[PDB]
Amino acid sequence: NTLVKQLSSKFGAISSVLNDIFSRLDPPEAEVQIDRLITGRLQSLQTYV
Amino acid sequence: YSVLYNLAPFFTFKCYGVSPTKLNDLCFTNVYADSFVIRGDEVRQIAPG
Repeated sequence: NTLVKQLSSKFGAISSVLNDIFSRLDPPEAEVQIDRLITGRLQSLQTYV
Repeated sequence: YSVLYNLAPFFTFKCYGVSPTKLNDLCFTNVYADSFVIRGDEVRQIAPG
């Protein structure tokens, strides 16, 4: 349940939905936002493991 | 937003939180416009924080 609920964290990004980020901004900021999101989710996965 | 380059472009045009590059496909709840006249030096003063 904690692993599922961790998906709703912005991790310093504008939003927690990748599609909104890709359809709202221009790539150069999109890569850094999704990189922050991916790093946070990978850290959560490693902790769970 | 496509029909805006009828007026001398070369216009300080800065978008915060969104990229205006062909991204007019976003639906907004209610859009507000505030217009006035300032000086050239104080243009940079118009920004968050």
